[PDB]
Amino acid sequence: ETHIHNQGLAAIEKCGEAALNDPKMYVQTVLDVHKKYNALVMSAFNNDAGFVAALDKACGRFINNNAVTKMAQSSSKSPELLARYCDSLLKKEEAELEDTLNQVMVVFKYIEDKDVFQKFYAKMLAKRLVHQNSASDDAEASMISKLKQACGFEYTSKLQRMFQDIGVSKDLNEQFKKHLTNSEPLDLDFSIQVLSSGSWPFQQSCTFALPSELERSYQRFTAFYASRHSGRKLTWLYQLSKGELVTNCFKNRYTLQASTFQMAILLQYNTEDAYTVQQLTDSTQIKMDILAQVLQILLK
Amino acid sequence: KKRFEVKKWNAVALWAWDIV
Repeated sequence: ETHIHNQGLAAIEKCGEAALNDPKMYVQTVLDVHKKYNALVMSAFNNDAGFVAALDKACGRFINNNAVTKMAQSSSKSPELLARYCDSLLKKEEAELEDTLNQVMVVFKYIEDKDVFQKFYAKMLAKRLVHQNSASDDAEASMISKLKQACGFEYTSKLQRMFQDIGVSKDLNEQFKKHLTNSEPLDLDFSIQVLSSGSWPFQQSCTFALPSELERSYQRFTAFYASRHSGRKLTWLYQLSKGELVTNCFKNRYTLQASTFQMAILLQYNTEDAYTVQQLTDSTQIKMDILAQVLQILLK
Repeated sequence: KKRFEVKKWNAVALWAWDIV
């Protein structure tokens, strides 16, 4: 146990500093040490109970406190990275991914800060499921099932409930499409994701005023919703809205992904071309930090 | 030239009970 603990620590030190911002090879170092000494225990030591126990204790010792954990001065840097690794696996065949997630599980069984990892993974799963960038949902369901078997019952039910929420929203969209199929379709297509507030970790943002270009449509849909279901109200989050743009002016056709903020800024250019920060700030009351981040994203 | 049109609008909303 002492030798294998020092060996895992030595491997992590040999990595040292490039593992703060790259979770893949940190988790892979941990897994390489674990697999080497697990094979050694199974073959040479006849799969004895005490020797596997020593393996488990040393592995759990060097996972939770190592070079990057000390450097960040937070043991929660160990599950966080693991969570990020999961995200890296589930962005946008099946057997390889399933084996990789089982390896993620054999790492995760040694995590003592399970709530930190679970909160990180819940927020990342929410960010994934909201708009786009999700792999085959078979993998996500299998991940939720593995968390079911490993952890308790309530948190995985929370995750399954937000999955059921996205499914219910998809079913409502299908119902709306069916309703429009046997009627007169509108001039434009509207898509919404109706999500439970309790299950999703989102927070209310700054107040925003709807422009006059969509007020009539919004009022009409609100009246229709009240007629169909007067007992439910929609808390609109304009910060998380999306948008696709096609530039039909060049020889080649491009696709641009941008939010409503981008289109509002572009629509503001119909009158002037050069904009002063002070004028827009006084007119719209926008904090310096958020617009600075927006400009940095624009430049990057 | 420099003309933009709206075709799709993907929004997000949360539902909660109106009793309280």
